[PDB]
Amino acid sequence: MTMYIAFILSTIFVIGFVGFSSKPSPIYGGLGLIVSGGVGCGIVLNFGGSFLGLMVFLIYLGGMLVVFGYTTAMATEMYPEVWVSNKTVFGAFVSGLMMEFCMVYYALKEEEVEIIFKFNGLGDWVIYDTGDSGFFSEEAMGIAALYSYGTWLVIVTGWSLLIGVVVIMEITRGN
Amino acid sequence: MNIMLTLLTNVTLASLLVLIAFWLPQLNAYSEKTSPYECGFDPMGSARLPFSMKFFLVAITFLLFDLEIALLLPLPWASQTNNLKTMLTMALFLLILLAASLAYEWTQKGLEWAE
Amino acid sequence: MWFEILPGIAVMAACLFIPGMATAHIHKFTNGGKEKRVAHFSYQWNLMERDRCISGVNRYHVTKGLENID
Amino acid sequence: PFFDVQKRLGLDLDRWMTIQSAEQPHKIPGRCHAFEKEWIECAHGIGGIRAEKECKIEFDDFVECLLRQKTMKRLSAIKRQRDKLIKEGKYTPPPHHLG
Amino acid sequence: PGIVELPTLEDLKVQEVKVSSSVLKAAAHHYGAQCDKPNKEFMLCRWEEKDPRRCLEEGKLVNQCALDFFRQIKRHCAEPFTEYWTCIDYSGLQLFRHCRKQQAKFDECVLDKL
Amino acid sequence: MFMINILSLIIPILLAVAFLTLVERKVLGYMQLRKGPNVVGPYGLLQPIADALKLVTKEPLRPGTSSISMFIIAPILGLSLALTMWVPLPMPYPLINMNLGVLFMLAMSSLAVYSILWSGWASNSKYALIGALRAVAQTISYEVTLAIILLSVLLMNGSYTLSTLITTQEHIWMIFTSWPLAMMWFISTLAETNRAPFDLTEGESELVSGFNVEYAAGPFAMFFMAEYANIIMMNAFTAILFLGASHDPHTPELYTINFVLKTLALTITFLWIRASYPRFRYDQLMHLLWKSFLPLTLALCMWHISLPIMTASIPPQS
Amino acid sequence: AGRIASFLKNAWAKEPVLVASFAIGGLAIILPSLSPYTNYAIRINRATPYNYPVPLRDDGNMPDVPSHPQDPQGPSLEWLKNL
Amino acid sequence: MNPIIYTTLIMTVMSGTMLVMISSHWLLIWIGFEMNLLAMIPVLMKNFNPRATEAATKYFLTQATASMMLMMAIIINLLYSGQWTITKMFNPVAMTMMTMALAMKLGLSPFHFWVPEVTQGISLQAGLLLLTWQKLAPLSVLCQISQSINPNLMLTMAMLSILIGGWGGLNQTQLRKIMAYSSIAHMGWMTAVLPYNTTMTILNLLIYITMTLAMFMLLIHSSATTTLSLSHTWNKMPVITSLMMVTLLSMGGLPPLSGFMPKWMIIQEMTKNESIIMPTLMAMTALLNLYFYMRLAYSSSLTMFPSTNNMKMKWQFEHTKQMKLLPTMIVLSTLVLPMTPALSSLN
Amino acid sequence: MPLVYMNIIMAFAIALAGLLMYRSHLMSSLLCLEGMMLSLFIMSTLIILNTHFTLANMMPIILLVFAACEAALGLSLLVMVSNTYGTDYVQNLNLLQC
Ligand SMILES: CCCCCCCCCCCCCCCCCC(=O)OC[C@H](COP(=O)([O-])OCC[N+](C)(C)C)OC(=O)CCCCCCCCCCCCCCCCC
Ligand SMILES: CCCCCCCCCCCCCCCCCC(=O)OC[C@H](COP(=O)(O)OCCN)OC(=O)CCCCCCCCCCCCCCCCC
Repeated sequence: MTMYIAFILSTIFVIGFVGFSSKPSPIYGGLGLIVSGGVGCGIVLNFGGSFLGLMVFLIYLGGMLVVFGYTTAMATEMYPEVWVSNKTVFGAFVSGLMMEFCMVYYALKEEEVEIIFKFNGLGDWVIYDTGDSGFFSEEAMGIAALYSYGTWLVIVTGWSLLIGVVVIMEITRGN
Repeated sequence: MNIMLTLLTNVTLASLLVLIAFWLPQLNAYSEKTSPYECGFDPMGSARLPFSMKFFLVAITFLLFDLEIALLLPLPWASQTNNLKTMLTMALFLLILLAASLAYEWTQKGLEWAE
Repeated sequence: MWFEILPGIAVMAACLFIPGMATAHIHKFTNGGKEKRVAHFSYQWNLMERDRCISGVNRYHVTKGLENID
Repeated sequence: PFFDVQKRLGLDLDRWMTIQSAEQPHKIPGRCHAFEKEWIECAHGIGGIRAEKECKIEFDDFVECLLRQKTMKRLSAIKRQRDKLIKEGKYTPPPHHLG
Repeated sequence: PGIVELPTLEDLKVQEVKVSSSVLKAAAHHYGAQCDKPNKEFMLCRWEEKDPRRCLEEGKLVNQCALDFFRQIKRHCAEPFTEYWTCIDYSGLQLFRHCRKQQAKFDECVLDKL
Repeated sequence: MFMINILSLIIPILLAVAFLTLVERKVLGYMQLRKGPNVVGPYGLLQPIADALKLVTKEPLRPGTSSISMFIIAPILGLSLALTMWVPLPMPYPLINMNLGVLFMLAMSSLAVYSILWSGWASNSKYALIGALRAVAQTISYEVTLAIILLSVLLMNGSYTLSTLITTQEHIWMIFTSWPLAMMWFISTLAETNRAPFDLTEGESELVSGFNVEYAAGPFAMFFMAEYANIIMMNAFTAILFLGASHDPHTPELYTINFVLKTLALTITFLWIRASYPRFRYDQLMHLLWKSFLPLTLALCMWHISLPIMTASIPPQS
Repeated sequence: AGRIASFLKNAWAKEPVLVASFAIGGLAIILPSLSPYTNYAIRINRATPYNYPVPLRDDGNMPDVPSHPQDPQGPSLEWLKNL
Repeated sequence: MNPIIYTTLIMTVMSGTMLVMISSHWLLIWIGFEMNLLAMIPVLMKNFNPRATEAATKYFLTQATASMMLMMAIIINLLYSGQWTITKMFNPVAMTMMTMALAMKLGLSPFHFWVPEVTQGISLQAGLLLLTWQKLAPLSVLCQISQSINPNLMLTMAMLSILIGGWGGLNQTQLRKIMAYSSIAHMGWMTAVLPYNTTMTILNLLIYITMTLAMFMLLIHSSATTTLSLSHTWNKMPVITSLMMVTLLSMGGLPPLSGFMPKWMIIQEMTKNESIIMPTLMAMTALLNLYFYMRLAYSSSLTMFPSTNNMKMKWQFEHTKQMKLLPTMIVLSTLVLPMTPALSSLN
Repeated sequence: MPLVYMNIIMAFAIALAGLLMYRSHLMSSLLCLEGMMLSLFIMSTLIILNTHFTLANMMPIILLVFAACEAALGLSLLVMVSNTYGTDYVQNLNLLQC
């Protein structure tokens, strides 16, 4: 319920990740990944990251993964390797649905899950901070500083992107 | 509360609308009916082959181009900064480099993709 | 002639007519005649939460002013 | 850095953003501006070795400020005992709990 | 490692203004300049003392200094207040641009009444 | 009562889409000196009903080499996204007053390409496969101009809040400030929505029926409904963006009159274009976008970023 | 001279697009420096009070800061409403 | 590839490494690593042979994975400390996290599996850049964060680097694979002393730089890639084979040659740090490098392998290359032991 | 530490395993790589938004625009492999060997 709503979105995020990480068909893996891409935005939205949340929709859901479909349409291994095609992918998918189900139950009971880090299984809502942001959206003012203080990053990010296009055509030119 | 509720309503509306478009018409498909249509003639076995480079080349250029435009969404709030001169110079830089990437891509064939 | 297409598009204008009227009137009706007080920033939101708590009935849209103070 | 060119010529490239108590847009604060400012001024002109132990108090306080581990554990133990008690019907929450 | 000292609820039972948001916004301009001295004292304490518990005495003063600002206008033209804050309340964003006539009528009294 | 309002929004649009087939059929016929549907009911008013319930009663044949789960998910995404396109619209008072509605508008519109890619792959035929691949290739080329146009257009607005567009155009239409972009935005909307000359995605004459080359009966309407729903929404989006209307708070009725009347005019000129121009070609489709559209959009964006600074006319972010 | 005018006009004969974009982008960068309103733009941008102007501790001998938000002392923006 | 394009691609690769060494912010450190990666692949693609494509693909997958894995070390350190400054970080798991993340870029542990194969596929000039310049950037981070490292974890990674790097070298015919295995072995020597004193980690770097420039550009001048192909070079230009055997002996570390200077100082440092078993074992494994070093020296100039009658044309013509900085390279790479106390300049 | 942070951290770790545990389609491998960064992009937003590190709202885009750059390289290498070999298999991508 809405008590632990962000508990939910985080959960489909994990199962969405287990989807493509289980190495299913690249389109199906794309389907599982974009599902995780879709649900992950809600996690950021719940924290007030509307601008950041909307971007991953734009340049990662409607961005990177669209051209991924081209290579899948270009690869086209002679038979679909959808989940029914192989049995290891089922085992990979089935497995990846266990331990995260195990530790949430581990975290829901006593909350003292010590996997690598100590972790609290308390409700997602707690770690939020109380305080008005006035009229300036904190997310917006942070990003807009791109052109105020992020001068140095802008040059390096731009220069690499320019070098990004010079390499891509050069490697793909095939001599 | 309302946002995914609005998202929820549309998906059910779509799913039932195809559901009563699927079970209602009393599906009566045969083997030849479900056979692929290829201009009325025999398919020779295909749709599993690579397609050169032009479709891939434009996709990557679009992806790279989409990434730079991603860098320049925050401009409407950027104009509200205190130091416009730095912001004016910096935003102009992204656009001219966006131009330069297009400029090189144009000059070295590029957008005239392979055939 | 072209007066025969107007019956088609006049219905069209009526179709797009409905969503505007509904969301306008439901906002008016639910929020006691006034429009839905939008909160694009946290300031406007905590303005409303003050109104909801200060109304004495736990609805923000119920506005009640100088009749209270003494 | 390995070659602190920034210090030599004095052009700020990245350090404007390395910590959250520096200048921020519209002069709005971070969550732990008060704590990290205290830790920073504690560990200035001291050295990494000495500041590890001498300014320990300012550190774990600042770490607790942004992690909020023991505070969350404090609330968890408060809540855990509550449901371990009210379910037995030993104490009833007052009206202000329920509004 | 100590006590989070909190004031007792006794000193927190201070008179609170009971007016809708639009009432504050409509008279905000005519409230800020005319009750500045206690407002500045309280908010100076907030930024200087840096602790909420230190400015409790001033916290009730501004609230009190709000009430005697919100009382004479009742003994004066409260009627132009009514429709002015009503018209402002109608606006979704409480924009002054739409309702300027009632603003003029409200401004006309306080130029002479108080 | 938030729920009844939702059906008050999605139901009329679906009925609007059905009637859009009739008016387009008649108007396109009238350009061709024909009459269009006038036998089925008075002036063909019941033709949308006749077409709708005939296709529903036609079996939804699934192709032999199709992933049924893959075949079905694509219409669900396509139709739901098209109906979701209207939830932030500033129709009197916007339903979902998302402060970043324009980004939400663009992200959902860009997510529509997954229906095109998935439909082509699930059909599993060479004709459908290359039909879809070029379809998305046409699709993915243009929204970069869409984003650039909006960034330049919205720059003088103040933010990405769609409701703020009303107060920006309170005096004059926003087209007058950016009419080079207005035609820039308009043409790109046809390419996104895949109408002639940008119909090579479907190409009735030369690509049979594009990605709908096989897609039949039951779920075919979903792409057809989603396609035509986008036509109104894109024209509605253009209507608010450039052809703004005055909005009296005490009478939202009036601005609805102006917004509605404009958006049929914008849809009418859509199929007006269809009934006049030859269909484009894949290479010209890319060449026109990347050679004569992208450079112009860049410069105009450069013109419109610096314009508020050189005139001290930056807009408030609120 | 002769080549430049011929080349520019000749280019405008085949391609009118990029010469138009180059001209617009050419304008888009110079006049921002030459405009007299950019200083006005940053002045009004600084004039917007997003945050509270926290009061300053009055200890005497700062006459510039007013003691009331009506006194003539302090910054004034009578240009702004005219601007 | 157009020389102007080639020059720019190298220019960014150099700047990307330069960016890493000059950034006080963790994000910028990552920026340098990725944009250095972003321009490394096309250089490996200059020849564009199917072997190169296999090499470049292998190189990109491991480097991108290591760089992406590097982000969590930054993020986790961020999460537990909120500090983007590149300093002594505050999480053992994050400290552990990056140590293998950077190690994969250097290729010391089993991570090293990409180092040989990528060098084999790509051209001699590209291998020279990959094995010399592309090792400064990962080392730069380790030098700055040396104070936070777990001693046990890093010493192990160094150990298997010299251990496996030297051990497999006995079974390499292709000179390119020999050089990479030598590189992995030399990687361990610098990395071992890294937690103790960073001064001679650098000293090992420039010195190890000198031979690898010396050897590779000698090999390029020889235009030979295999042991047998190298053997025939005695007939054409016996002098070059003579200098190569000097460097081969020097890179092996025999005194008074230059290559002994690093190892000697390395042993001295950890001996001061009470670690005396650790230096001894690396010295024992140092002879493993010397063996195939001798085998190449035996094949190159110490003996005289048979030649081919087609070598007679090579006598008539001459080399058109300019081998810039080759003269001073080998001299600085074979006799600099008397100038050892100059290492205090690095401090 | 909040339960959600496990979900992204474990999402990365299982994404990391899929990147390393291969199969026969390095196309699928690239999916785990870009999913890998998506968790990195997602998680980075949580801390920065939570702690109000306003100027640090920078890097989620910066990390995005650079992780997206590797897609350009990775996918370009994909078609290069799928041209000298035709397919995107990984077992056949062993021509180096010696
Ligand atoms: C101080 C002033 C600042 C601003 C100054 C700006 C410059 C002056 C104004 C220039 C014109 C406006 C900007 C450019 C517009 C054209 C862009 C372009 O590429 O044009 C050539 C392009 C391409 O022409 P082309 O392909 O023949 O030639 C281009 C050049 N070569 C050959 C080198 C490639 O024209 C088109 O694309 C034709 C239209 C295609 C779409 C088909 C449908 C058209 C429907 C038209 C009717 C409806 C219009 C609706 C308008 C909106 C209503 C809301
Ligand atoms: C630390 C231990 C030692 C380490 C180094 C050991 C190196 C050698 C080890 C063995 C190497 C393998 C076996 C021998 C290989 C020989 C390679 C070769 O090319 O031999 C043949 C070649 C023929 O000679 P050529 O090249 O024609 O040059 C003649 C001089 N012009 O010969 C040559 O090319 C050799 C040319 C040598 C030229 C020497 C010039 C000396 C000049 C001295 C000047 C002194 C000035 C004094 C001033 C005093 C006052 C200040």
